[PDB]
Amino acid sequence: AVPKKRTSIYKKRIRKNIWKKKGYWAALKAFSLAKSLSTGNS
Amino acid sequence: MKHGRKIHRLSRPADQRRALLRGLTTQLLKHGRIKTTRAKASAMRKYVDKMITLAKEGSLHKRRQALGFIYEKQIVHALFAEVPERYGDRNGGYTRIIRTLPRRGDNAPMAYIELV
Amino acid sequence: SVDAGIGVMGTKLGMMSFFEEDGTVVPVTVIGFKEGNIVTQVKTESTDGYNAVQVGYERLRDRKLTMPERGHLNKAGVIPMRHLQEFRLVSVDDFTPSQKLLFEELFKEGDMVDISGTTIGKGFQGGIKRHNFKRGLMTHGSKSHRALGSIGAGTTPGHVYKGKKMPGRMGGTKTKIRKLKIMKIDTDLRVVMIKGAVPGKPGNLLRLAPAKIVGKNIP
Amino acid sequence: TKCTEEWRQLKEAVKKEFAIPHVPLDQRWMFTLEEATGPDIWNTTWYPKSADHVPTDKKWYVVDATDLILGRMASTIAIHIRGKNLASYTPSVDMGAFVIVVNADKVAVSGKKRTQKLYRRHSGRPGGLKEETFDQLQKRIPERIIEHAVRGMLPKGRLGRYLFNHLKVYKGAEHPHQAQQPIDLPLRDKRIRVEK
RNA sequence: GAAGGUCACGGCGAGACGAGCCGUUAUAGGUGUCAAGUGGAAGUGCAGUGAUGUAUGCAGCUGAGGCAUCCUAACAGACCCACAGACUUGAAC
RNA sequence: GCUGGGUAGCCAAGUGCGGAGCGGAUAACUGCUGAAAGCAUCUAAGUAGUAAGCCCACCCCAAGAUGAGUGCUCUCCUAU
RNA sequence: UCGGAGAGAGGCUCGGUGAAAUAGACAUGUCUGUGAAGAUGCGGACUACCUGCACCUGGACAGAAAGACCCUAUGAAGCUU
RNA sequence: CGGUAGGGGAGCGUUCCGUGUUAGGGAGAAACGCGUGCGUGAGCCGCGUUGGACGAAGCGGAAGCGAGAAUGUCGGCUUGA
RNA sequence: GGCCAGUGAGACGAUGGGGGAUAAGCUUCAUCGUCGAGAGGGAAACAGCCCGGAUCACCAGCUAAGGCCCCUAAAUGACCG
RNA sequence: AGGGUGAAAAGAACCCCCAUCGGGGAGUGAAAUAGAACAUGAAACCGUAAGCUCUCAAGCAGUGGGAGGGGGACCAGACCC
Repeated sequence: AVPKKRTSIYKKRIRKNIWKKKGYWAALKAFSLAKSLSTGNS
Repeated sequence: MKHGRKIHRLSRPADQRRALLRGLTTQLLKHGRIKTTRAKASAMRKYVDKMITLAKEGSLHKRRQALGFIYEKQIVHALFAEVPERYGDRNGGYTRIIRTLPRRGDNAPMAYIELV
Repeated sequence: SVDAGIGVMGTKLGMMSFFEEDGTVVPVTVIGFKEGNIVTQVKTESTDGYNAVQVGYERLRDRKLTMPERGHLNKAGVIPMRHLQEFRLVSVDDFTPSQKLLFEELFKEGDMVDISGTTIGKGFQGGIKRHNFKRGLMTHGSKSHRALGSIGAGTTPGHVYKGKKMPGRMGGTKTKIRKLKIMKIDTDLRVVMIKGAVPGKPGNLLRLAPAKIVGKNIP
Repeated sequence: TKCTEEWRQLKEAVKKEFAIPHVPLDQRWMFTLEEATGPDIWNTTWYPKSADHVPTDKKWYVVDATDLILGRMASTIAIHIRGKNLASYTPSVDMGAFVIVVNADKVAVSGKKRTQKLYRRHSGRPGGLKEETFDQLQKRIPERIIEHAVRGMLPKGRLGRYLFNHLKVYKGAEHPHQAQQPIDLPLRDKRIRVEK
């Protein structure tokens, strides 16, 4: 139901950084597509 | 658990799934190229191809078979006249899926479907 | 571990109703084969710590394999294959590499074979389907229907016991169905006919090896 | 990358060398005072510099455990692993030798311990306590018996684990550590070898 | 750009997502055909005042299954990674 | 909409399979040889039978077993 | 009995927007012992790489409302003779 | 020369007033943040940066004079995410 | 005798008894110890048992209670059972 | 509930990104590390950069001892992280 304390610090950093790494993965994939956009594709 | 079950749902009930596939099929046949999602496109290959196949054997029966589908008389009369000339050689697979850039307001994946 | 003969790889090919001249209707699994069951490597007490024989199965174009596996198979002088499986035996000799395993000659019918293989995958499934739990009432106002009910006891244990049965992934795992009759060995077609059922849909690999009874192994 | 790497490493070497020439470091043997005369080693209690106690320089020992007393051997072993052996002792760091035990399966025990003594491990389950005797376990895996006796005497904690690794128990008589020239272990006790 | 790995691309009897496994010139779809399901279409002929029957016709419609065939999509391509391996002893050409 | 059928999938009421050892040490018990105690006594030396109980064996997992095991094979060029 | 299958709305994944009660500090294991007599924090052992996501609620004497029971106050208020 | 309730003695700071429209101050005050000075402590004392005009002592005086706890109270900002 | 406080819930242990079932970490008195308000060492942890009363500094020394196989300071000391 | 750009609006002509918002040069001014959300600008909370440092650990997070590493444009057995 309810939280007993707060996570407060450092743990919340660890939790957020993985979420930002989701963003990183998307960035890699979007970078990969730009080269595909250059030349061919038929 | 969806083992060996093959049916494109399109997020909908059977009310609206057939309603989608029908209308999309009509518009595609009319214009010749349409922009839609990947799933709405990739599901559509069973019905366009079925109807072009139906337009090979231009007979009283098959026109009514097709005419129950399209809900627009004057498109289905374009086929039967058109098809056997401009598809007589081709043996199945009358449909191409080009694929282009997600839709803005929902990151929805997107595609083109048009006659081959 | 220590297997009662050398096994043989194989592929499941559905089920047949097989008759006999009595008129006994018998259910049966058709088991087909693909290039080989060729012996690959031999392990010893001498060098490797135990006695064993490695056996490939299923031919490929040799681009779909990797350099190391290409080397490992080209050392034995063998067709490109997947699925190297071992057979730890007590018996060691007369299994020298690049020797084909004649399934026809190495079993001889009415044997009772032990077949392993990975089963049908039923995904992440509930307490009922997984561990044969019972469900609660449907009416008489029960807001519990399909669930685990209570998990643990109270403050005394003060925690959930290890290996407490819960919802999880049921299926997609190896299970030896053991002691199964060989009904017919089709010489013509290279197809073994085994009584009953066998893990997985048509396609799966099967490790087909003889009965492993306790008067056959190691006291 | 290459240019800047080589250039950086050429500076790293020079700066390493600049400091190496700033105050120097003995080994043991030695005499009270020297031509270091830096910070007071003499009125401040000794505490080991890592330069001293490196793991290659450590001594070795071998115990043949045949017809011995399990506990009495193990205490001396523990001592020689700790470093209470050595004058240069320090509780915070391991400055003790290694130990190698051989013929662990022929180690002896007094009284009626070969049957009555139980070794228990509890899996960590609502049922599984598994309890087997001294001799029953010795038939299977005799290594543990010595190993378990020794680990109980070593100081449990981050250090206790690290300096446990230094024990090397074995089933049989021969051992593969001839390269290290492990010397024989000295043994304070009268009761240590069995009556026979 | 090593070996290899990760992405992307077509998928799956694998799968909540990751994972696993197959495929990337027989992987999915289509087409052709054949098991199978359902039950004798439409059109026309004939019979009956008519509801209807009846022949053409194990039809017609399906075909999540098997098999065949590159007709369509597997294009385009991207990212990661290498000092032959610190340090000490002892046997060995 | 309501019925009447139903392939694949999934399901059981359907189909297959399973529980096995002249293997080990024991518990109560039954003993053999045998004193202390010239006799007796299953015990103090020694030893044999002897349970769905205990341990191996069956079946699945498993070297994150930091104690990270073992085998076979492949690779170590440069702006790439 | 004794469950099974399927349709929707969720749940799950992706993009957009974006709350809550709670919160001494939290580097927050299991066993038995101890203690204000029922411990993640004290003693001895055992077990245990670091970190997400999906599911589950046994414990944190979980959250919620300065117990509404019980009794106290030379408290309050209704009602009775 | 241990010390809860508790009593007695000795002090430090806070704003404002007398001394004082003092010296000290747009070659940098109040503040704000840092000190390898001092004291038994509350606190004191020098520093050059930010800051941009107020204002130390000493001897005295007066209080809206010292905060971590009030399910305090006002404002800010978290946690759950 | 003047001025001016808190306290008026006590707890355990030894003994002398009462009540109880010569049950209770039970209850009530009488005499004394400790806690309360008392750190440190012994008792694994452990208010109330044993030792001992913490003004402060020292990387000196002697000892009380209790101990000298290892975790963990000191005898794997001695002689007789 | 919600005051304090500057002495003076001198409140930013022109150029660039550019549909806007806003931003950077220019210009004004003692100051624009005074730009209208503008004066001093503490804490919580949110980051960015550098020095060291955690993936066999068990922890009211400190404390005594201190391995190895790093300094401060000021040469210390000193001092700091």
